[PDB]
Amino acid sequence: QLRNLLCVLDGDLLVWDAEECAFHTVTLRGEQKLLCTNPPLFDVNEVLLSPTQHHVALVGSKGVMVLEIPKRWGKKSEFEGGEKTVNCRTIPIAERIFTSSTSLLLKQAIWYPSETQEPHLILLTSDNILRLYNLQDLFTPVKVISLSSAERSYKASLGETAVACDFGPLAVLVAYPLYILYETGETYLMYIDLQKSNITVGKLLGPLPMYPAAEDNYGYDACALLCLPCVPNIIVIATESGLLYHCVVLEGLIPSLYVFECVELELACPIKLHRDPICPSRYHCTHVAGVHSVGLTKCLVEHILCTSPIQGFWIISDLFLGTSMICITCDFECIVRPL
Amino acid sequence: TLTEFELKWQHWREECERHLQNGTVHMEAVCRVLLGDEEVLLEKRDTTWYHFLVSRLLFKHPTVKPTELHFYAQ
Repeated sequence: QLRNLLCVLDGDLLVWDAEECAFHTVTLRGEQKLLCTNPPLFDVNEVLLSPTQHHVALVGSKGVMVLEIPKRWGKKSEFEGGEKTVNCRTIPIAERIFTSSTSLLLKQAIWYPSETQEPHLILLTSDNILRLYNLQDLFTPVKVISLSSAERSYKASLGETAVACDFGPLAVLVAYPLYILYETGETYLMYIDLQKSNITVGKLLGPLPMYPAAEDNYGYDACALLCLPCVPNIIVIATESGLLYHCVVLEGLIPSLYVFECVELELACPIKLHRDPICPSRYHCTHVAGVHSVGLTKCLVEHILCTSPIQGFWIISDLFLGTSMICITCDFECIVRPL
Repeated sequence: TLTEFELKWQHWREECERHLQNGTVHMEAVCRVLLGDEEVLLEKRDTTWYHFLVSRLLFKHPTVKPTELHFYAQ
């Protein structure tokens, strides 16, 4: 399966090893092993670095665990002063929910985009429920949001499942717009503001008017959503077939999705979308067959890597290292390309 | 818990298929079965119609959908 088992922190590459239940660290600018004190009881599919850079979420279809990143000290700024093996505190999130419900799957996890606040983790599950967790209280979600029409979720019982979600930039209602994609291609919007102790969550409002209206429902194959941090917001909707819809979010008052372009990836297949931190007009698509780069100029699609599924993908943007993509295949082939 | 089982099952079926290929009559037929081959599940249907149904499902469709069970049975 396609996975994302790597991240980069301060110019160290962290690679998750599922057998050892540990991260291997390599200082790109020096090998240390960050061992989980409590190993994950589930297969890790994704590794998410927190915005605060102090935590790493280990994400699997049956559970989530947060690793506390050890403190750096000494002459080289190494973890715990340069020990070869560092024992990292690990904390399971929502463990009771996944252990009690054999049919419940995690669809996606995302960090709340605030750097100044305690890192909040949002879990999207196959029952169409968004659960917001604070790292202080990991047993009880701070907020539970059901994605049913306000008139298991009734929609999840009809087979309509929410598949992906992503945050747009801070907008004046100031709150973060959260876009939520269903398997049907239906996109919803919700505003989330986190003020220190009170979580103000807006009503779910996803009546985006497709421009142009679909002749045949955007297939029951919608698999990923990416918000590009621009004004107006540009949403990229990806399908398992390889179609990418570039939607401009305009005011209708429920906002409307205007499809500016539709781009087919010549894949010969669930897609993961990755923002480019340097080029806001560019993003990357990782899938079982390779990496595509998509540039919004028709859009420029470059097949960068044709594979052996991608096991990890990251874009390094460092002053000293330059801009480079790192790709790891399932056979542990590390492919580095300057961007 | 479900998807994990599924991938392990897929891997095991791949392994069985590879073994069959390398070998290429009784264990032949047994591993014919361990994959869910429709013919060999038919040539020894000798118990009942529902027994046939169950065997077929177990091998061909390990994950079963209650709604389409009627079609499968027909």
